[PDB]
Amino acid sequence: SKVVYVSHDGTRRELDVADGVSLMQAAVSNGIYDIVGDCGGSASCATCHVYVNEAFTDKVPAANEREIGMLECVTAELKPNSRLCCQIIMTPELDGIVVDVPDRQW
Ligand code: FES
Repeated sequence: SKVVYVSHDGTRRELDVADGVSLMQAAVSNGIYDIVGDCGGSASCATCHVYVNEAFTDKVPAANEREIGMLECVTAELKPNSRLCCQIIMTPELDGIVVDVPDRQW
């Protein structure tokens, strides 16, 4: 799947994430996950605070109730379609997904 990561400084990094892989898995491989995953990707923290283009949020597997509670624990401003990276599974059909990462993810 074509995955685009929009950093805070504006630098964009695009990777290929295979089916069943989490945007978090491909990030650690392209040097993008340097967000110090607290739960280590076990979906138990809010360090993976990112913004998924509202166009893939209602398409990729609806975030689980564990993310909603961790989403209220983020350090930056939440968005109506705000999402995390360790609870989303990429797929070829959803290729073109745009992920927006802020300057405050803690
Ligand atoms: S990396 Fe910990 S909740 Fe996503």
